[PDB]
Amino acid sequence: IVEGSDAEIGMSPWQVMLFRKSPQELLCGASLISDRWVLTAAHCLLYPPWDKNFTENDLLVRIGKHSRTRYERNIEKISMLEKIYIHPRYNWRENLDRDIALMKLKKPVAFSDYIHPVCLPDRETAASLLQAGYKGRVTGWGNLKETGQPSVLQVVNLPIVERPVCKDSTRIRITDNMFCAGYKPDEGKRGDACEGDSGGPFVMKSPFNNRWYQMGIVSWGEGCDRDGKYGFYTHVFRLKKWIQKVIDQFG
Amino acid sequence: DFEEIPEEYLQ
Amino acid sequence: EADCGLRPLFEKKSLEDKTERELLESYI
Ligand SMILES: CC(C)C[C@@H](NS(=O)(=O)Cc1ccccc1)C(=O)N1CCC[C@H]1C(=O)NCc1cc(Cl)ccc1CN
Ligand SMILES: *[C@@H]1O[C@H](CO)[C@@H](O)[C@H](O)[C@H]1NC(C)=O
Ligand code: NA
Ligand code: NA
Repeated sequence: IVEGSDAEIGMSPWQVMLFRKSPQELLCGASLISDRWVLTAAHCLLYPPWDKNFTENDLLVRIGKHSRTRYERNIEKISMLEKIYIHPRYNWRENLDRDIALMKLKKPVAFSDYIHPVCLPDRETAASLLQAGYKGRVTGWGNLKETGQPSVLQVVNLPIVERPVCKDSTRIRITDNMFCAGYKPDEGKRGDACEGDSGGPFVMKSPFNNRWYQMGIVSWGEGCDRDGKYGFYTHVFRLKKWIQKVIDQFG
Repeated sequence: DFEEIPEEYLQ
Repeated sequence: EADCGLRPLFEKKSLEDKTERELLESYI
C-alpha cells in the first residue's frame, strides 16, 4: 500500500495473507468470507506470463495477522488449502477480466477478536454504494512504493472513480467486471495498492446497516500510485453468481 | 525476512 | 454469516476506527 497508514489492531479482521511454503514469503492478500472460504484474485494463483501456477499444496493462508513478518503466536491462525477454484472465464491474456478465485480451507477457522468474516454485497447494497466519489478502504502488506516493505498491515481510503475517467486513464480495455479507484492528479491526496496487495479486499461500510462489505478485489494498476493512473478492482457483486455457484456446489 | 512458522503447518 | 462485517473490536463494542468517518462523509 502506497501512502497509507498502519492499521489499528482488529481493524480488518477479514484480512488474509496468502503465504508461500517454500521459499517462505508473502504471495498475496485475500479475505475471509466464512469459516471455510477465502476470496482472492485469480492472478495470485494463476498468471502464465510470469510462470505462476500454484497448487493447493504450495500455499498456506494466515488469518488474524497484523505484523507482516512475525509469527503472531496465540493470535494468527494458519490454514491449509483443500481446493482452489478459479473463475472459468478469467482473462489473464489481456486485461485480467474476472480476476477472482476462491479457496476452501481444509478445516474451519475459529473466529476471534482478530478473525472475522466480511460481508459480500447484495444487488441493492452494490447499487447504493458503487458510485463515483464514494470511498472504500484497501488493506495489505504489499510494497510501500513502486520502486520498501511495511512492518504491519497498511490501510488506505480511496474514492471510486467515474467509469469514463477510468477508461481514459489507460490503453487497457476496461470491462464491467472492474471498477477503478484513487485520487486524481488535481485532488492533492494520493494512495494506491501495490505489488503484494493483490487479492486483498476493497471494503465499504454500509451507512444503512453499519456492516462492512467487500465490493472489490485488488487486481491491477499501471505501476503504483502514479499520477493519472488508478487502481483497478474486481467487481465482486458482478461475479457473485459464480461465487455462490462454487460455494453451493463444493461447500 | 519472515519469522519461521511452526513445523506442523509445513507437514 | 449473519454476523458478517461487524468487527469484534469496533462495531461489536460501538467503537469507531480512526478513519471510517472519512468513508461515511463520502456517501453523499
Ligand atoms: C493488466 C496488468 C498486466 C497490469 C500490471 N501492471 S504492472 O505494474 O505489474 C506492470 C506495469 C508497470 C508500469 C506500467 C504498466 C505496467 C499489473 O497490475 N499486474 C500484472 C499481474 C499482477 C498485476 C498487479 O501487479 N497487481 C497489483 C496492483 C493492483 C492495483 Cl489495484 C494497483 C497496483 C498494483 C501493482 N501494479
Ligand atoms: C496450471 O496447473 C494445472 C495443473 O497442474 C494444469 O493442468 C494447467 O494446464 C496449468 N496451466 C493453466 C491452467 O493455464
Ligand atoms: Na482508454
Ligand atoms: Na494515481
